[PDB]
Amino acid sequence: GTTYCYSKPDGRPPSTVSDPVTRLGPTLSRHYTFKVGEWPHSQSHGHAWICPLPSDKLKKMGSFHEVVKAHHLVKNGWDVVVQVNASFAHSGALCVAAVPEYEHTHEKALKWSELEEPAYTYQQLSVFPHQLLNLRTNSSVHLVMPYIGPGPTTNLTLHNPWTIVILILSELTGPGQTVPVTMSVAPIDAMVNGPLPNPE
Amino acid sequence: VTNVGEDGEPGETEPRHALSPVDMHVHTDVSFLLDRFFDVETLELSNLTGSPATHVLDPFGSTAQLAWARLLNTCTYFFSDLELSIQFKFTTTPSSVGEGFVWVKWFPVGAPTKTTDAWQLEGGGNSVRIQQLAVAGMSPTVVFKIAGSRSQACGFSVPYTSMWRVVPVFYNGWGAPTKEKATYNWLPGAHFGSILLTSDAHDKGGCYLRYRFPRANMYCPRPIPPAFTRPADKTRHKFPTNINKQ
Amino acid sequence: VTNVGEDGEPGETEPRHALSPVDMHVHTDVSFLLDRFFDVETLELSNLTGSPATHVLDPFGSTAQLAWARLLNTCTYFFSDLELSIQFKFTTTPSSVGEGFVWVKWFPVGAPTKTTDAWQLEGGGNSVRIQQLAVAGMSPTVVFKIAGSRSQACGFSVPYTSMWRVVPVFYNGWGAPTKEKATYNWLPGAHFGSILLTSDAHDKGGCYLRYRFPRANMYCPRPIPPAFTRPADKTRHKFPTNINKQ
Amino acid sequence: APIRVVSVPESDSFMSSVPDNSTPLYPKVVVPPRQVPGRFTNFIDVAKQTYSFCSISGKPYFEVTNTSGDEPLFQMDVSLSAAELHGTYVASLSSFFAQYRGSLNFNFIFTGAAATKAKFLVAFVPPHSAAPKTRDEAMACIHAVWDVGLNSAFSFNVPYSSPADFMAVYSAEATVVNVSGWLQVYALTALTSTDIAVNSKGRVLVAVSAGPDFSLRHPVDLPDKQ
Amino acid sequence: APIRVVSVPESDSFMSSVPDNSTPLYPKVVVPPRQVPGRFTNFIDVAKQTYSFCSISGKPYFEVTNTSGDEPLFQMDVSLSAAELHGTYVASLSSFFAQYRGSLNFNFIFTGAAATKAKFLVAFVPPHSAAPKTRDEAMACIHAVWDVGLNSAFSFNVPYSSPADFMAVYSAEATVVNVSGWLQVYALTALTSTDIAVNSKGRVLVAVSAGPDFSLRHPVDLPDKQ
Repeated sequence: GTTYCYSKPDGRPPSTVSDPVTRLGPTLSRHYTFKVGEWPHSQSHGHAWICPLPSDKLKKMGSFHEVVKAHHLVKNGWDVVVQVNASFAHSGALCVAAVPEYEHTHEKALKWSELEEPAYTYQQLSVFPHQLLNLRTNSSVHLVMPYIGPGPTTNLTLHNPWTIVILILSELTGPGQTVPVTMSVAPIDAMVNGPLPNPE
Repeated sequence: VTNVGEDGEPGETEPRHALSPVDMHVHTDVSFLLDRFFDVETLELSNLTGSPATHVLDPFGSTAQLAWARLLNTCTYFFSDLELSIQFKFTTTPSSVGEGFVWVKWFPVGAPTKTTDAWQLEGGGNSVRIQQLAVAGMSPTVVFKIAGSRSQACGFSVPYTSMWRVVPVFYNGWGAPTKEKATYNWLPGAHFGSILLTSDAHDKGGCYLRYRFPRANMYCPRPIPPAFTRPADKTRHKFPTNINKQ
Repeated sequence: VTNVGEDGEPGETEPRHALSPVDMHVHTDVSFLLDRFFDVETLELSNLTGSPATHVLDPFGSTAQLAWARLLNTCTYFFSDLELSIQFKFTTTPSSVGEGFVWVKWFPVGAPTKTTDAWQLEGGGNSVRIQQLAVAGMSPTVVFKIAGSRSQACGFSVPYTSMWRVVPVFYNGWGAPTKEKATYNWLPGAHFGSILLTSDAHDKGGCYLRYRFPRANMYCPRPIPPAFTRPADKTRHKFPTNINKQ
Repeated sequence: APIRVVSVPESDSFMSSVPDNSTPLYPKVVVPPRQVPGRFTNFIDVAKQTYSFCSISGKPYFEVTNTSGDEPLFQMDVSLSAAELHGTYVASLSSFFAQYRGSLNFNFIFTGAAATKAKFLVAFVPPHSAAPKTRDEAMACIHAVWDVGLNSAFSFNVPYSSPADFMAVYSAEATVVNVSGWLQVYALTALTSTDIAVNSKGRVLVAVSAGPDFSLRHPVDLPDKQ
Repeated sequence: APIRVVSVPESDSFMSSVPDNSTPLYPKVVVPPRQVPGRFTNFIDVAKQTYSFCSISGKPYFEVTNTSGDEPLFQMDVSLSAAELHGTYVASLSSFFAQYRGSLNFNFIFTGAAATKAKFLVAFVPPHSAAPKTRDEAMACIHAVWDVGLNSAFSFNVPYSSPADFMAVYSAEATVVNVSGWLQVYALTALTSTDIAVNSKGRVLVAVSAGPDFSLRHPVDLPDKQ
């Protein structure tokens, strides 16, 4: 099922740039596939894989990466599908949310990492656009998020509006092996501004 | 499954008749809750002389065990206007002050801030000097006397002056190209401006700053932190109250 | 040549999409900017007795490092009305004054000015004398007491009284037939009139004159002088501000 | 011409929440258009359209094992001051107000493996001498039978039953407007599994939402922490 | 009959910019008709309809000589606090305000003799690690080729590119709303002349105007000189 975070994406150009805006078509900002990590039996509720978008993986976003890299500002949404590979004998559940302006990260800024959420946060993470990933019912979460930020566009080098939080609510039990967490990310309605110099 | 009541079948639930309205959810309205004076901050007056620093009006990242602190932390982006009430409470003998004018200057988001005493008033030998930026001019200067004052205060409304269309209460990124631990959840200008309280009192007392946020708009709800500790399993917290068994 | 974008041909420039309005240029409006109180001048009170001189209200040729000073020097001819705020700030012990009446007299452009104490008030032996031109009459006299006063001030509006249809802020010629270095950028009556502050306080304190210029009209723009020094080549001036990296 | 006016005794006082504004000193500022998604205007809406997880012994769930029966697996007294409602959005939002009205919606999500099954009996017990200790006792009350393996999730509404139109947010020693009873969950059957060595227990997550008739009134200031 | 009135606490205070007038004491003065040409009502109009010359090393122009190439002839960071914008009308008008929005229009006027010719490449470089040092580097950016001898004057618009709706007039250590990048001018070719002994160098005057979308808000008081 598709969950729209706050609203559907738009292709409107930034109100605050009087310079040419380049609309990256789908064949240019393609789609990228990552393995987020492995969910083990030892990890406990509250543990979360924090995936700011993108910033530590921008370098692995091929085409999109090349274009973004050469320009100063970017406005764009994302289409993400988080999956899990578990058997029908595995028990457990995650909550995967899309958080605007997520922060905690002890300035390991814009790096995909793992942390232990503080209770009132894991209890209430459902207050943000999300989907539960119960191991007895489903294996995927699909979230589509619009561009969001204090201004009409940003510099992805200094700001990551959206960050995906995959959080353990019910620990993994059942067969001894781990459950790999997987994620596909596709930039959506990307618009780019002001070309930067040649890299000499 | 089966849905409604009294057969006790698996998945079946009994009938519930929802209650009628009464209060109309008026009190849980965002802008209603914020349009009132809150005692946020308390601050010291600067002497008329010297090179004072301005105090930035930023009630956003608070930890204060007060209702405005958590409430302002319930959303990701915020927009509202502002009203202030500045009061002045003696911390010494009220008879120390025979006149006690207090100059208040408010500065919009982005205003230049270096001041040094520069405006001289002259009278019968002795003279008085006030700051370059305390003088009445382009931005609002308010002058109130504390001495016989029936309320030793002042108050006025000011608008949202930031350059951002919305103030980020939380920001996953840096407000400056140099990524210093400092500029982290930052973004310049995510506030209401700054004030400068200046007076021959300065010692003798302090202020009391209250903010009122008319026209508040909140965006993207966030988790609300607890306020009290967790009671024991299967119990209830028990607080002193108006009601309580005598 | 070629005009708009991306072929890189000689004379060709790339596309620019102009920004939408937002603020509507309201703040750069001449009369809006001038209709506010400005702390221009500070002045001494004259004793009730003697032959005092009147102070002319002429904020035009200023050098003051203040926003009204440069701004008034941005045009060649000016017209506006006037509002005043006169305050009084002690420079001694506030308990020196037990009554402290202050007589203010405003004079239209062209008014005669010689005064000497001439109006006697009598009471129980002792008597009090006030100036010939401080008495209430043809032109406005304002009387305020400084003692218990919650604001030790007064204020009122007055119109443009000059005989010139417009005040020349700059004048390439002489205001008198005798061409004395004195009457050079001159022209008589290029001002708002004059005031006379008179009081038994006089020592004990001074005033604070603020001008407000409602209905301002400016003619023929002129160059605007810098305000700050020139930074080094290819650099930027860096000023303390609200924003600034913490 | 001067208007005869009489100064009220409460004259120069402060009064923090006056229904009126102060005088403006910095006019004519047109603010930039704030597009931005997700604006909310009333906290009750986000409380109703959103769920939080309870705090059962510090975890967001209770467990069923292959050894269970009788005793209650989950028990919480119906009061916003209850412990298991601790980290929730609804409980936390409530501390800003003095009184509440309406129902709470609880939904249990069984996260035990697909090879696992169990049945629960969830009961709403009204105020009474002392809370039932076994399910045969509670089953006389309003209850529902949840057979997992029919639906993996189950919603139960704790009703509002009281002679008062609103009850207290801040509870204390039991009063007639303090507590509304108890919510309990029992195991109708213990957890069964395809292999007890692989799956011996299953966890039921419990989440709360404000009911459709839920409301909060009387904003209050925060008291000393406790 | 006397009206019940309550005195607000901010009662006898001053507040300099109140949106209201004082009481008039010298009524009925009819003012003479003021014909006089050139009245202006908004400073932004004179800023847009007028140009000033920049201050490049204290002169209103940069030079090209018969020996030039690579290096930038003119470089200024896009901020109203920039040095080369120093003596200008737009920069000076700006000090009265806290924030600005919009573009700046620069026009270069080649004043080298008619027997002289050269070509320039003018680029707008967005915020970056460090500013290009040669033209082959900058030419990747927004740029225009100005061949003198086609038009002796050339207008270039420095755009507004920022996530914020307004930027700061008063700059400081680089922030996200302080600086918008750099404006550079390079010599695509060195000055050629009919006789290098007679004309060895030519000067390009550089003037600035407020762009069509330029605006200024928030009047501010002057701080200590620096």
